[PDB]
Amino acid sequence: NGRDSNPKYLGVKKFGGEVVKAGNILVRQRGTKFKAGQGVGMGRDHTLFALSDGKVVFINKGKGARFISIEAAQ
Amino acid sequence: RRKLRTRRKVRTTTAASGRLRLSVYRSSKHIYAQIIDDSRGQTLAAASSAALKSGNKTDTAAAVGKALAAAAAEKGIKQVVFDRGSYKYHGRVKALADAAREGG
Amino acid sequence: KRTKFRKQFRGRMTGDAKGGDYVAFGDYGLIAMEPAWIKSNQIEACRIVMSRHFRRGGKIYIRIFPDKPVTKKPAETRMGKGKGAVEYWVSVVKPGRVMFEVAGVTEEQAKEAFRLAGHKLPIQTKMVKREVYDEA
Amino acid sequence: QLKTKYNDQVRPALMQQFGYSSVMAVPRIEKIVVNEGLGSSKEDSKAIDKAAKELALITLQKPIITKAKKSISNFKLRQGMPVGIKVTLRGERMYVFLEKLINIGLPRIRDFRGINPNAFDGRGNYNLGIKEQLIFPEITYDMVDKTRGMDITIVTTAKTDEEARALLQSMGLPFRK
Amino acid sequence: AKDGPRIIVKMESSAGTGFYYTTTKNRRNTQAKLELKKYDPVAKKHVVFREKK
RNA sequence: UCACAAGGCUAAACCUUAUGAAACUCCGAAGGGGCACGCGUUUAGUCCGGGAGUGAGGCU
RNA sequence: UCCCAAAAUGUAACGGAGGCGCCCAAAGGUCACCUCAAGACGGUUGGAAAUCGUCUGUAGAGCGCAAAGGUAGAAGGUGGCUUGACUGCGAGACUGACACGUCGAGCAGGGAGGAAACUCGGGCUUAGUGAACCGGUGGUACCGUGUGGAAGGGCCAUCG
RNA sequence: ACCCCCGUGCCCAUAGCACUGUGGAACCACCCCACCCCAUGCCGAACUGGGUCGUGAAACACAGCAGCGCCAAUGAUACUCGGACCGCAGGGUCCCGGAAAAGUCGGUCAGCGCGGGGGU
Ligand SMILES: [Mg+2]
Ligand SMILES: [Mg+2]
Ligand SMILES: [Mg+2]
Ligand SMILES: [Mg+2]
Ligand SMILES: [Mg+2]
Repeated sequence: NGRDSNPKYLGVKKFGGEVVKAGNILVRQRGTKFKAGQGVGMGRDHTLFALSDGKVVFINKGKGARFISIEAAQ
Repeated sequence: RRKLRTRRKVRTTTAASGRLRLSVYRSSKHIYAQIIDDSRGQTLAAASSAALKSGNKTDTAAAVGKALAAAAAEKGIKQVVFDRGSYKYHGRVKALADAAREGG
Repeated sequence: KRTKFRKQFRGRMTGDAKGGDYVAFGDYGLIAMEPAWIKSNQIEACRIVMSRHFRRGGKIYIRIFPDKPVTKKPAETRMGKGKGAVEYWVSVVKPGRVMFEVAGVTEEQAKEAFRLAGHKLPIQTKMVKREVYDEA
Repeated sequence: QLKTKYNDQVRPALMQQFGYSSVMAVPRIEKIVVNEGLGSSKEDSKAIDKAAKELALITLQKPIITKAKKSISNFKLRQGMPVGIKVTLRGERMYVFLEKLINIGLPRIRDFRGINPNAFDGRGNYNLGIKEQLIFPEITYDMVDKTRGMDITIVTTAKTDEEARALLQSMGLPFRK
Repeated sequence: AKDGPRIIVKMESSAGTGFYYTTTKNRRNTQAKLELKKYDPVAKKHVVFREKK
């Protein structure tokens, strides 16, 4: 009644076809909404983040297994 | 039940390792022990006991490891890692290990 | 008429009919020409009327069920909360929605029972026969 | 421990009349399962050792205690606490206990015209209604505590109950007559 | 964080020749006798800490 | 998942037929957001530092 | 924590519902293995539910708690060893007016489990909390009013 | 080169299940025995260890098969960005693009690699 006014935040912090950097956060999530690909590490709270620097692109597989990955730039 | 293989396989990191995947198939007294790359659908070396180890049965373990090790160094290898299926450790598969590892 | 289990509250909103045929379950139906709420009564009213027309009818089919808890100002003001858990339960109707349908009775019996059912309704209505079969 | 009458006679029995595909097609015995009903209404943490004693003495094999299913229904129940005992019998030991019963414990029983012939496991397995624990050669009232009873399930590879009955019968299973 | 009449406790640490605190939530409830673990002081580490105060 | 209309079946279940949903979702737009490019016309932007006011809004 | 929240984020109400002020020396680390709820046939204490067996069985179960997400290749269910519920650090980011808050590769000292690649700076995550001040205690040896000490203070823990 | 088998990937249901016909000494599987390595909170069922005969039964492999799943058009619609209006209100229409869900027409019982073993 109503007694939670805090937003957390979530969403997706770095989208697809986006230049990223190493240590950036590509996503904030509750469970694993999508899992990590190559280039990607994952913290305690899930939260896919970047190992390397590059172009972050998305792979959406078969409805409910999804993946964020980092392809090279150079 | 068949999740043992899927577990042990998904455990081993394909890409982020950089290394290579040495499989083993222990089924009949015939075995495989083929060594696969991670990424490219291809396979690097792959020795086997598949034909004529000449009376050796599970003792051929060392041999089929030994062979592979040699056959490995041919293309060259940097510390490939061990992908088994269900089959865990000790006598049978540990000999293929102690052979192909330390034999190169 | 009344629901036995729920979440207990609601909003409100409207758009064109979805969940009713032109016809099913009998020969002649009754269709709403206007969007509105129908109370637990007005059906009870219409059920008891159509029934009080032909006894051993025997087909009275009410395809509308109210589950819409609505509330009311108990006595007064705004200092307080949302209120009135049990005031009345409506259903929501919208044109093309077929509220009632009957059969086993005459053509004229349907005409007149639907006419008596017409009043006691917050909405305009009308009656038809069957062209259409979508699924069965 | 037989296995000779197991092979031969049981197999061609159905091969010489209605025919059959192969020697491996013919039904075989997978395991014998002994489940000791305990706990709930009758539960003793002291008599656990009793039932385990008898059980371990009869089958030449150590018994294993079950648990609760993580349920509380109405009456006595909880997440876990021993509700009963289990012993699985396979191979030589299965046949030990089996000949033990059939050759001795089966004929010796109260008012015994047989055990129920009707379909037990539609898929071709078999169950038993064993009541008294004292009807065995391996358990008598010479040395005892109280009176209880055990349950036994027979698993076979039989495809139907018709292939069950005739199978288990030649092994010395009598039927209600 | 907060404290009062209650069970458990927070003790911290102490040990041979190192002088140091791990500062760890313990408990007196289910199992408490030794609060004992292995930890790293100003030494090479490699040393056992007895967390009973 | 909760609600629910008729019939069958021997009251859950189960099938035929038929619906409701802010806290249901097998599905799912129009639109919205981020990035890049300008492939196109435009003009504002950011940073440092001085001075503010404002922190009662109103209607459609 | 859901809904309201108009498919980014955010968003009010004396709006609609429900939790928290903990717990776990193992519910942590790692390694190794295990797979659920339910239904139908048959069984001794049973005869709605126990326990056993056969059969079906992407979850209809479980996850210490509220709920949402997430989970079956486990995050679930057992054991082996254990104490990374570490010390000195923090590339780079999410988030916030600030103050806080969160995620974190990689580096060293040193350990843990594994044969191994490796994982480990508490717990599937998201609540279990409280700036500053003034004090309690253990370490340190920086200041110390002429000087050498000591009192008092500082700095690292840390308790109220 | 072609048949086929064992391992292993990409694809992760238009590749899944059911019904099922073929396959046995090449490969696979049961079955085989196990004091001992190793293990079973009880049983070598599972791990695991020693090897054939035996059958291809069961499992796995291949093939027929579209009863079930799964994918699924065109047309038309629901809704809607923008533009312009009606009705006191609930609510509604017109122009203009975008445009589903479901259902029907259908579509399938996969496809693309790598290494090795054994046939013609
Ligand atoms: Mg305002
Ligand atoms: Mg939002
Ligand atoms: Mg929005
Ligand atoms: Mg003050
Ligand atoms: Mg408009």
